[PDB]
Amino acid sequence: CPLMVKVLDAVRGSPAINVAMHVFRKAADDTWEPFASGKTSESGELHGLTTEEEFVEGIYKVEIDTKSYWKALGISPFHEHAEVVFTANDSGPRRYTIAALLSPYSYSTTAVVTN
Amino acid sequence: CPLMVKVLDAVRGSPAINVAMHVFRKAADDTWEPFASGKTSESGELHGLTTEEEFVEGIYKVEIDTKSYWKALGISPFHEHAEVVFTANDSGPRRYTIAALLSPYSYSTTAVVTN
Amino acid sequence: CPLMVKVLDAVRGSPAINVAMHVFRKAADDTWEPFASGKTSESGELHGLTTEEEFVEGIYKVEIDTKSYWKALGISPFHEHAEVVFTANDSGPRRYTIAALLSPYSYSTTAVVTN
Amino acid sequence: CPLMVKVLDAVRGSPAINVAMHVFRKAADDTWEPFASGKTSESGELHGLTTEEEFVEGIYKVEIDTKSYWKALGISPFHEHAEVVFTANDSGPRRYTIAALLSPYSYSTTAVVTN
Repeated sequence: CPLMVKVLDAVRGSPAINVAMHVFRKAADDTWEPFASGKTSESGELHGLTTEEEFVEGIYKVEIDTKSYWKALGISPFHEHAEVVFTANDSGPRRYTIAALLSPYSYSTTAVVTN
Repeated sequence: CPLMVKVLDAVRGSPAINVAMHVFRKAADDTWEPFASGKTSESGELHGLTTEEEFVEGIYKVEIDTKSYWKALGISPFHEHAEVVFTANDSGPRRYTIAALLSPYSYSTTAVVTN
Repeated sequence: CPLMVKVLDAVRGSPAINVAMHVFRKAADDTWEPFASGKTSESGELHGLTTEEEFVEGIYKVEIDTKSYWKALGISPFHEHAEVVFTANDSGPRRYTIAALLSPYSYSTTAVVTN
Repeated sequence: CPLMVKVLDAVRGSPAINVAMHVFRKAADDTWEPFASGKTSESGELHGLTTEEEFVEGIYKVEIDTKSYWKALGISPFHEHAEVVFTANDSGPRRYTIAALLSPYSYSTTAVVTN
């Protein structure tokens, strides 16, 4: 995959399953255009968001609906969502894995960029 | 201080000094209205963003310009910025400390909410 | 304060209050010698562990009893404790702040070192 | 795998490759007995540490030699190593993935416990 997202739940020690997210690409007029979306699987992963041909250099935003996830467990969380905004290489295609670790009042994100 | 932000640098083991950030409040037309801005001090903290009277219920966004911070140190980081989006004061006035821990390819953010 | 520890609770969005910890120093026979202990305050901080004169060069271990903290809240956590092992003062005296962010199945620890 | 470890580098945005670690099991006299060891692969993963039959309930310690990893990149890090101490279910076998995210002055660990 050019772009994969993995989401983990630090309260339960498990993948974060059925988490919805949307991916946007910054349009030339500096507005966010829908690009891809999906929900995580039972492994907490979302694959198949895009293809190499389609995933060109640009500024992308991944918006993860963490609030609905916590509300489903009966927890009132702090964040409205988790956002990850990045430039996809200013030097050609590459493979991006975005990981997100969720708690009700905290999240961390990392990127793994391999070849 | 109804709203304080603290930023740490996980590469150097230091406060993140002179990091710019912008705070926005979601307006009635569902656009982001600029609310406050500033830079962190030598302790990595930004105080004095707002008062109890001005900090009403609403949805707020804190945008931390992490890319300029890393670029000044010679590092091309992954994220364009770190964003924190949250509802504030929906059960009455609270005090919010937002902490952010920065690395070039990862960040964590954590909120402490006191009454 | 040559050595201070701050502990936050990522589930509740609060300082982690009344968390016990034990500090050890590696002795000449390569065993751990008990150095200092205490509990965090209502601000989640533990001050006053040592003085500049007593805090000599060496290898130190901070053991934070996170399991008792979670169990008191009804949660069976993953870790037995959180441990931080580091060399201190090997380039001369420094001030160390150790921060720990706790969730039941995850923790993060971060050091700020100032001269 | 009953027990797998994955290590990521938050400075470079990559798997942490060739990181050495040792696993210990607490002996009945409260001493740490060597149990397994290995180095991470090019994917930052270490598989094949143990088998279901051998991995019985107990207290285990994973000691990750993060200091050698950073020194190989020319960085003087804070921690001597990263330690993860846990009880392997007080209610039978299960599958454990331990993830560790490394920076020079910070690390985070999480556990994913699936069935």
